[PDB]
Amino acid sequence: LPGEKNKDGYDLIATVDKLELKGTSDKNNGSGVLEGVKADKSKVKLTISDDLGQTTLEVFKEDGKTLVSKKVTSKDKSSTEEKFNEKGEVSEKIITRADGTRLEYTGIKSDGSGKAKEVLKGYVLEGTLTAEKTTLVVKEGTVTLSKNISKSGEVSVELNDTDSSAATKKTAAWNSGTSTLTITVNSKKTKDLVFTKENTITVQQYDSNGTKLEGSAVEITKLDEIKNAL
Amino acid sequence: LDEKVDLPGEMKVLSKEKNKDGKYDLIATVDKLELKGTSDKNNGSVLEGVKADKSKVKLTISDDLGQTTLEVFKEDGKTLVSKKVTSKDKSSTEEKFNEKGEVSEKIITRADGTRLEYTGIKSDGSGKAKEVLKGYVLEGTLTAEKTTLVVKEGTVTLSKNISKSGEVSVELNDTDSSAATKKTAAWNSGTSTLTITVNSKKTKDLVFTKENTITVQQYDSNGTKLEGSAVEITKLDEIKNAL
Amino acid sequence: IQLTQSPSSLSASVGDRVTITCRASQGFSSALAWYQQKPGKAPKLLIYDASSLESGVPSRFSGSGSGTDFTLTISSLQPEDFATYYCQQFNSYPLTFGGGTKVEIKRTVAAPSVFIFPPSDEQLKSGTASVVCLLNNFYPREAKVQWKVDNALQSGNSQESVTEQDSKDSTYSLSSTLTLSKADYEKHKVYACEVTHQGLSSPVTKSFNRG
Amino acid sequence: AIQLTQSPSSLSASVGDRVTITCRASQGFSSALAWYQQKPGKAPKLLIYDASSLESGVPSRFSGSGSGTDFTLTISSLQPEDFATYYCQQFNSYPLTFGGGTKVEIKRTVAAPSVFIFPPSDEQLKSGTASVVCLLNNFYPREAKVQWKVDNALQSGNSQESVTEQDSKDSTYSLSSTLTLSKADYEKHKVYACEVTHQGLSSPVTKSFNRG
Amino acid sequence: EVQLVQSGAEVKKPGESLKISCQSSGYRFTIYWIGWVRQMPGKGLEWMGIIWPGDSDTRYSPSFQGQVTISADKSISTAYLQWSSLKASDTAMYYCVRGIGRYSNWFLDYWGQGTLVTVSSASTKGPSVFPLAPGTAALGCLVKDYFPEPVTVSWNSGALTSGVHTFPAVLQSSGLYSLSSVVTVPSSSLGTQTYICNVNHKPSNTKVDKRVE
Amino acid sequence: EVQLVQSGAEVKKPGESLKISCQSSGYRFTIYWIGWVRQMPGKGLEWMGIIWPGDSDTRYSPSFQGQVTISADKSISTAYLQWSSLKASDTAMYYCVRGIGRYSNWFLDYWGQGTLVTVSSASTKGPSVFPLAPGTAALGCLVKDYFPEPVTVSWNSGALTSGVHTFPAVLQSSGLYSLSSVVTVPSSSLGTQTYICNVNHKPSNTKVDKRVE
Ligand SMILES: [Cl-]
Repeated sequence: LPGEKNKDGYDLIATVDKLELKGTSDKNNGSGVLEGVKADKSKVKLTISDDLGQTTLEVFKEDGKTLVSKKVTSKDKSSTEEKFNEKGEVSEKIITRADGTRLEYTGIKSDGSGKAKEVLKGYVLEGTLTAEKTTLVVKEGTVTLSKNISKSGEVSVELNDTDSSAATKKTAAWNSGTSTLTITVNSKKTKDLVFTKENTITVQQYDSNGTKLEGSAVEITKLDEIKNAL
Repeated sequence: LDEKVDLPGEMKVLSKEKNKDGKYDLIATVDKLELKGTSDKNNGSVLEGVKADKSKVKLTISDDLGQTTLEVFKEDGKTLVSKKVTSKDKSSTEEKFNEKGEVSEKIITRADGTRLEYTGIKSDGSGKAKEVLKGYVLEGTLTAEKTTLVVKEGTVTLSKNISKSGEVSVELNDTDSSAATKKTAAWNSGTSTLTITVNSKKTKDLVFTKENTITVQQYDSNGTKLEGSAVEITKLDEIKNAL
Repeated sequence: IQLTQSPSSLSASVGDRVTITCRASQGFSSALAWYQQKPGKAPKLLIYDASSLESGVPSRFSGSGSGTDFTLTISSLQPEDFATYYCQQFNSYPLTFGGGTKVEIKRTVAAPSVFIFPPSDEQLKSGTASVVCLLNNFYPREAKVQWKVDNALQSGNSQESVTEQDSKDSTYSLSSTLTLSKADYEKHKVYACEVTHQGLSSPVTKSFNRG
Repeated sequence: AIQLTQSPSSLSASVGDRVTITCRASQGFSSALAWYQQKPGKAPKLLIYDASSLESGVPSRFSGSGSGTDFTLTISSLQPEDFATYYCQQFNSYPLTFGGGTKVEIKRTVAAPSVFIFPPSDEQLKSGTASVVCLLNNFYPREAKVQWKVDNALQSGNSQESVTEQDSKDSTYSLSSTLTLSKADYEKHKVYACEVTHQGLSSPVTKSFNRG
Repeated sequence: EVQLVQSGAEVKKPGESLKISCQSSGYRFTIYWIGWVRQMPGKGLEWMGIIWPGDSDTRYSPSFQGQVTISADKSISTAYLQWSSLKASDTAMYYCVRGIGRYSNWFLDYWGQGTLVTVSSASTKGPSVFPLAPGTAALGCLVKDYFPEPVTVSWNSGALTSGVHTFPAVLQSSGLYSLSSVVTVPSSSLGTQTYICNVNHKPSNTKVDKRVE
Repeated sequence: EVQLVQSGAEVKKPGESLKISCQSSGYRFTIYWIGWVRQMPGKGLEWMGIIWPGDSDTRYSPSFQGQVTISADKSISTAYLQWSSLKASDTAMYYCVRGIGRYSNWFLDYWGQGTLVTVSSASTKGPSVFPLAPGTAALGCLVKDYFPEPVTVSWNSGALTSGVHTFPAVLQSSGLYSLSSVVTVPSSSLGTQTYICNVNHKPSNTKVDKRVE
């Protein structure tokens, strides 16, 4: 199961975190709730879905109405753990995807603002979160790369350079279809920065005259490779 | 031009042979100001015209000769001063407008003469409303929701609520304490009569007629049945005497 | 989010298994609650998160649903479960409630007890009379009451009020108040109350005499 | 609130015609409507107020009428200057609401375009880039083909086009095609040509010049 | 042991401000949301707003923003529902509710007993209690000619529970409410047991106690 | 006579405040209404609010209430539209308008030339102007590599009117807008008349002037 008849009928029991949790179900596959009391007097409730593809572990506040930490794990290793404040709103939200790329939200304020970060393979980005979208900012000097992730899932990337020399000032355009960020300097294309669907970024340079590309795509591994491109 | 039909608002309009290059022409005198215009049909249906004070006058006559719309403008042709909308049943409705475009006065003259005078309308919709009946004048205030007319007699305060939909609702409130001398009242929308009850006994019926009058009718000494006839009230001190 | 709650009226016998439906204008998962407003009292929370029973309510209450349709269920209906049941959404700001669902308890036919009360002498010192006829603990709600004063029928001068279902025996009770002035009371002698109901083989009459 | 639906959306007519735009209202009122005109590039101008009253400063060939649910703006003798988008607006129930618009188009006779070509400026050459611009001037109708032959070799994609709206006087269109390639690719080649095809052309004419 | 005690019923007139309170107890007052829920007569349950004591985090519903004011004094464990210039359209029942927090929203696990706010420009009349005087027997109290709602009738100061039936009040032609409370007791007691009915018309500040035969 | 001059176009970023003004001349400023009308690109006209100096009776649209502030400073005949924090959704055109009031409402008789607010976190770059050198001849000015819109173009300080064609800006592949302005003049003037194009990119406050062959 994901996330590592009788008597009056089925009966099922689960031991999690060195604390035995037992419940009763109807079907003969394992779909049912698992109530369980803690030693610290908290309440732990574990749920197994009908198609056995999504667990829902929740922690409750002794009276079992207020929450502590709901962790919703799925069949493709995708876990979405959340922690809750003293008044019911989400304090932290960690979205571990299928590939292991976590997406951390920390210290969320009451107006929908927090300290976000996307954890990729090899590097750890940073940013913030407003109600509209998540914004991931990678700066180097005067160029500030901005990765806008909406709350609906759309990925858009804007670039801003505060340069003044039109020979060295750097612009960038976006094609949501190609998912490529085309950078331009002095009316001459310099490189592409593709954000692959599998939570990775690829750099590929154009030739010195901006006609077509050169070499192959480079899977970024360190954070300084992004800044190197800026 | 122009000499070789009656109109509402005690106004008169006049050309049989079609004007050149267009549609019927007509002239009308209003308040010693000659207004001329051109319409399409030959019935007498707009009349523009300038004022000596450089204001602009526009008279709009309906297509079935049953309603006029006299408007007055602030010399730009677009800012309102006074719009009087008279009808065929003497049912005129004059309005005056403040310097910002809202309505300051609204005198609703009915077909029977009973006016409804609104004065000093503030921006939020509050005003000093009063109803001029046949012989007496009620007063009150105006809210955005409805027009409320009040008649007080000591502790008893009689409220006449005129909903903006036009419905007339009537309520009585008494600040008296002793149930022997305390006056409660009920209201029937159907009969349009207000039945007053004192000491668990009906005292009189107050009919708010459809032709804008108020007729009182007294109950017997046992509150069982109505007595006499309905006496139409003609002075304000007669409504108070009932309360 | 509009919340259509159906059915509106509902009758069932003790031991049955009834199911209320709450249909939301938008879809979500496990963000609805159920309440039980018994007559005269305030709403009581039954189900939270659409599947979690709150400790303090009996085990027979259950609820489930996902997407756009939700369901509350009672495993064995009891006469105390007579109430109105609401569904509330806490998915999108602001909170909303369903139109409500009355739940009626079907019962065997109960014959009413008919009591007649003469007007008090203290009220006669106020110049009016009030005669009350009491129908107590019957089923179903339908019942006819006729007011005969000195064998003379009366219409228009009466008012009837009935209770809700009793939380124990699921019966109703009715009060037909006859209001007439003191003058007409002092004249006639006999005041009667004729009662017709399903549980009566023949109309049961109850009377008294002026004085 | 009160929705306001205009109809038609687009509209063609010739000079001297008589066009009518309608404003269909979600609710019913009388004489509480306005009519605006937004010519391309400019702001809306007040045409008619109170659904029938023309404002001085606009020609007498504009008129408006209607009551209840359907109102109508009417032009007496259409002129090319009247090319614009027309909106209606109610002021009975607040908030105010406008219509989605109604574009008005002038049908002209067919006109073949005058074609020009331009070399990149020498000041642009000090920037490592060169722009070749082809011009189609005062033509009708709008459909036209522009092909870039660079030293007799075709080129795809590396050009951008922009068409004007109808000129307020003669109701023609104009188009511009801009050939953008770096200075390296520009110094290599000799000739730059622009091939044009239009309904007013008996045969495609070509304009060219030579490097230097 | 979680209780919510609300203010008594209120009569007002269009134009008056009004404050109603609710006194929480049994739990830590400064950790759970408290809000107000409206129930228009005939209509369903409408939500007004909510507040979190104590930092006075107040959140309102768009259908009520700017029309009402919700506060809470954590020093006395008391929330307030506050108006100004009441309308007759505000006549409903108001429940103080304890809220449990979900994602930016709540469900309501505890409810107050309700506060009925009647707003009319009508005379406030006090009831008139007359007795209904008589192997079982029935007796009761006729509560006549009062306004407005509500009214409470108990029997022998809340000692008589079984067999008590208080009918819903019916509005007469005079514009005043009237109801009847009725108890059924054995006839072997009538001569050896007195029955007192207790009427509380908090709107008109009327308290009466009657007897029977 | 009656004129309504607006603030120049602007560039902001999501989260920045913004205050744009409209300066009134030609009428008695304090006896006519003044408001703000939005026009989303692609979409049509949306009303925001209106104010009457010097009562300062500000009246908004429900779709904009609390999201915007409208003010007037009657000592300078100037009205203002003001945000607290801008979202990218507010990228539109904004007209200040004078309005004649009908019963509780208005129709707008005069319109300002509009203020193009552009809210994006992108690079703000001024234009680069290059000539387009030639019985009739055509010439122009290429306005390349600028952001954001709009750019005004005129010819010979505004003395050259007939034959002018300014094309709608086509956005390039480098994210910077580019357009061309073209004028038609006779050939016998080419060697006997200079032609100047005047470029005003107000967002970056850039002013260029070019020449011909
Ligand atoms: Cl001036």
